[PDB]
Amino acid sequence: DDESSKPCCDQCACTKSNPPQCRCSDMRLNSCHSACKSCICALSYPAQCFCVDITDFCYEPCKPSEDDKEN
Repeated sequence: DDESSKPCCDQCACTKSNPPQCRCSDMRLNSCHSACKSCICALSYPAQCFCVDITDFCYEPCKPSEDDKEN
């Protein structure tokens, strides 16, 4: 029922490694969620944040619900 916490992604990227490394949702103009143990955040306005946590599959794009939304 809590599909709002489901981890997602936006800007995905992988580093040359073996296995390859992969961090995503690099920057955030607000804050993170419950999928970044090592998240950095600057309590300011406009707020600033980052997620250095890494995975091996790069989560899937965000913006649940239908498909696109803005464009």
